[PDB]
Amino acid sequence: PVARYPPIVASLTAKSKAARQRRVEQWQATVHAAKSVDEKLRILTKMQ
Amino acid sequence: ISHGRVFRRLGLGPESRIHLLQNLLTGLVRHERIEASWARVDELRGYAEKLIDYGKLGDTNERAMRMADFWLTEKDLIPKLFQVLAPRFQGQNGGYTRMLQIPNRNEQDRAKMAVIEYKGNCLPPLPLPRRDSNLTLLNQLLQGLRQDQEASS
Amino acid sequence: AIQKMTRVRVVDNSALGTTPYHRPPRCIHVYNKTGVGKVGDRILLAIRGQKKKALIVGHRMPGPRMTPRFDSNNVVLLEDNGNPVGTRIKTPIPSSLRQREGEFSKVLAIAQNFV
Amino acid sequence: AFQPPPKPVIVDFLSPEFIPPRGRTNPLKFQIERKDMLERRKILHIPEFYVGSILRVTTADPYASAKTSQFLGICIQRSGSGLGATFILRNTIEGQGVEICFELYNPRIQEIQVVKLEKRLDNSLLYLRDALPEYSTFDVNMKPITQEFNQEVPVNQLKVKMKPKPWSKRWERPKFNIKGIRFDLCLTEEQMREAQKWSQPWLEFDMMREYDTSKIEAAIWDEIEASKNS
Amino acid sequence: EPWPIHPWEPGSSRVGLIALKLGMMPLWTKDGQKHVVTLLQVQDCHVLKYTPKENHNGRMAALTVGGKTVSHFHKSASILEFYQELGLPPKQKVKIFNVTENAVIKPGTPLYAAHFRPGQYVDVTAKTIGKGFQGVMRRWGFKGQPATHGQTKTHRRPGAISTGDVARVWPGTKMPGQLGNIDRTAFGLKVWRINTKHNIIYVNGSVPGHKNCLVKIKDSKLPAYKDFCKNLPFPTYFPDGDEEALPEDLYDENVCQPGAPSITFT
Ligand SMILES: [Mg+2]
Ligand SMILES: [Mg+2]
Ligand SMILES: [Mg+2]
Ligand SMILES: [Mg+2]
Ligand SMILES: [Mg+2]
Ligand SMILES: [Mg+2]
Ligand SMILES: [Mg+2]
Ligand SMILES: [Mg+2]
Repeated sequence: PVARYPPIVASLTAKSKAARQRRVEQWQATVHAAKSVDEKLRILTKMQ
Repeated sequence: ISHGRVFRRLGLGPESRIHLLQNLLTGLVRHERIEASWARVDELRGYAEKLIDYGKLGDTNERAMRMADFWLTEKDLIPKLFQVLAPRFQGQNGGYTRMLQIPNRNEQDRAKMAVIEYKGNCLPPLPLPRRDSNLTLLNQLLQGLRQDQEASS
Repeated sequence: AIQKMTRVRVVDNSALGTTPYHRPPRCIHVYNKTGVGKVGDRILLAIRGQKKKALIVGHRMPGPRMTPRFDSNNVVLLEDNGNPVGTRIKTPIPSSLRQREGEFSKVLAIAQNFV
Repeated sequence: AFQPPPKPVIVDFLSPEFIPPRGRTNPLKFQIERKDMLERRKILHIPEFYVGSILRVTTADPYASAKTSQFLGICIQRSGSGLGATFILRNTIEGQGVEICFELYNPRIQEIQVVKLEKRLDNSLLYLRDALPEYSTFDVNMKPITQEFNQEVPVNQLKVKMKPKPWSKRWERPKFNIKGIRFDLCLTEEQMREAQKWSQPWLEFDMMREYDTSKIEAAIWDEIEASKNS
Repeated sequence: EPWPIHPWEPGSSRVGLIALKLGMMPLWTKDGQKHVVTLLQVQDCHVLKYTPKENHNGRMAALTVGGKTVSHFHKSASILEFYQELGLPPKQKVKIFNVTENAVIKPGTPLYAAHFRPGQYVDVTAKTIGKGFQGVMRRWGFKGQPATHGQTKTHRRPGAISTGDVARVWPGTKMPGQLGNIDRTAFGLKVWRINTKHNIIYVNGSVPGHKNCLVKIKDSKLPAYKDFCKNLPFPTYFPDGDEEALPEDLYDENVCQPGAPSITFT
C-alpha cells in the first residue's frame, strides 16, 4: 500500500569515485563500530 | 544446431550477458536514447519493452520494485522509471521503443551499430525514413484506384 | 535396464537368496540378443560363487506407460528346466508377466501380489 | 429400524495439461487437442488434484483375476501438455516402493478418486525415492477424506527426513528449489555453502524466460465454458 | 466445367495432396495399445497445370499440385504470370505427382483432406530437419575414441579413412558434411482419423521434416497395398458431388473415439 524505494547511495563494487567514497565510509563505520581504543588505533594505523 | 533459440551469446557468458544488458538498460533509462551495437540494441529491445510493462504494474508492486532494483543499477532512476516513463506510457500497448540502424562506427572495427530511443522523449527527432507523399505519380494512381473502389460501393 | 555386472536383489525364498555372502549377486549374461534386459527375460547370475538362472521381476529404469517401476532390481531364481526354485514370492510383481503364461506358469503360480 | 437424527445445520482452477507449451506450434493443434480432451472428460470425470495429493486409480487389466485393478498412491508429479498428460503415483507395498506413471486420458482408466486433496511445499517431489519409507507408505484401504471448499486446499508443510548420501539426484542444488527437505539434519554447513556455487540469481530477474499465458488461459476457459454449455 | 470421370481400374493411380505438418498427438486403439499420430493440415491444395503422359514420361501423366497461399510481392514475374493466367494466388511449394491417364483432373480444381478415408496407407515426402554441417559421429554414427585414456585431440575424429596401397580414398567414403536438409520419403504410414472441418489427416508414425512445413502426401506404392484405391473416390473427393455433408471426424474401425464408454476387458 506504500511505495518502498531503495536508498540512492552509490554502488559498492564500482570503480567510480562515489564507490570509493562509499568504501571509505564503510571502513570508517567499521572503525566507529570497533569496541576498544586499541582495536580502533590498530585499524586506523594498519595502513602503511 | 541452434534451432529454436531466442537469446544470443554476448559477453563472457550468461551472467556477463545479463550484466551487459542491465548496464545498457540503465543507460537507456537515464538518457532516454542510446546507441550501441546492432545486435546488443536488438537484444535490449525486448528487455526495454518488458521494463515499461513492469513499471505500469504500479509502484507498490513488490515484484516490479525488486525487478527495477536489480536492473536499474542507478537507484535514482527507479523513481524516474515509476513516475515518468510509466505515466507517459498508458494508452500505448507495445510501441514503447524505436530502433534504427545507424552507419558503421568510424573506428577501425567498422561494427554494425543501432540506436534505441524511448518514444516521447525530450530530444530532437531522429531522421526517420518518411514515406513518399500522396502527390507522387504511383501514389496518385493508387489514390485514383481507391476513389474508384469507394465509388463502386 | 539390467545388464552385465548388475547387482540385483533375490526375491524368492531360497538358500542362495537368503544366506548372506561376502559378494553381492551380480549378473553374468543376458539371454536376450540385446545386452540390456527387461521384465520377463531369462538372465544368468553368479550367486555365492556358483552360476544360476533367474527371471527379471522389476527394474529401476522407467519403461512403458502405466508400467510399475520398482526401487530395486528384483529377480527370482529359476532352474534350467524353467521351474522356480523358491517357495513363494512376497514382493509385488508387474501384471504384464501374466500376458505370457506358457513359459511363466509355475513362476507366476507362486506369486502372491500382482502390480 | 429406528431413524437416527444427525447434523442440525444451525449456523450462519485450470488443469496444468490445458496450458500449451512455449513452442511455436500452431494453435489449431492445441484447439483440436483441447476439444478431444474435453470430449474425453465428458465421459471420464477427472477431479481436481495437485502434486502431493493421494489418489486411487482403477485400470482395465485383462490378466488379473478381476478386470478392475486398483492402485492407490501419492502423486509425485504431473507433466505433459494436452491429451498426453501423465501423473506419477508412488506407494510402498510390503517394503518395495512402486511408482506407476498413468495417463490422464487413457481409455483403460475406469475411475480416478482423490482420497486426500492436499498440497505440499514443492511443485515436484521426486525426492521420495531418497526419502524415508515412512513418507512413501500409505494404506491402500484408507477412506476418502472430504473437505470444505473454504479450506482452499490447505498445503501440508512437512519436513521430510532423508537417507544418507548418495541420493538419486543432487537435491541440494539451487536448480531444484526444494523447501520440503530438512537439510539442517542431513547436510553440513560446508556442503550447503558448496552447493551454492551453482546458483543462478539472474534467472529470477531475466524478465524474458518467463511464460505469460493470461490471454491463452482466458481463451481456454471460454472454450471450456462453451463446451460445458454445449 | 468438370472433366469426364473414368471408371477405376486395377492398374490406375490416384493424385496426392500437399499439407502442413501441425504436430503430434497420442491415439489409443480398442485393444489397449497406444500409437502416435501426426497432424497434416490441407490448407490450400489446387491443381495448377496438367502435363501429358507422352510429354512427361511416356508411361504416366503428371499432375502439378500447389501448397498453401503466399504473398504476391515476393514471387518472380514468371510465377506471378503463371498464377495470373491460372486464376489463383501463388502457392509456397509446387510438386508433381505421377498419376495414370484415367485419373486426370482439370487444372484449377481444389482438393480436400477428405481425399483420404479412415484406414489407408500413405507415403509422406518432405525435407527433413536440416542439422547443417555436422560431424561424422552425428552423421554416420561412427563410434568415437576413448575419452580420457590418453587420446589427444581425437575424441570425435573419424580416424582412418582409406588404405595405404590404394593411395587414395574411395568416393563412397563416409565423411562429415551436410546432414538433414534433404528430401526423404516415409512409406506405409497408416491413417486413422480424418477431420473434415479443419481438413486434418492423422497419419501414424513420424513424419520427416519439422513442424509447420509443407508435406507431399500420396498413396502407398508398396506392393502390399497396391490395389487399395478401389473403395476410395477414384478421381478425387468432390464435396458437391454427394450433396451430403460428411461427419466432422471420420475414425477407423479400431480407433478409440474421444466419446467412448471407457472400454473394459471381459
Ligand atoms: Mg569360487
Ligand atoms: Mg542415478
Ligand atoms: Mg538447420
Ligand atoms: Mg564413446
Ligand atoms: Mg599421451
Ligand atoms: Mg582430450
Ligand atoms: Mg602431445
Ligand atoms: Mg593410384
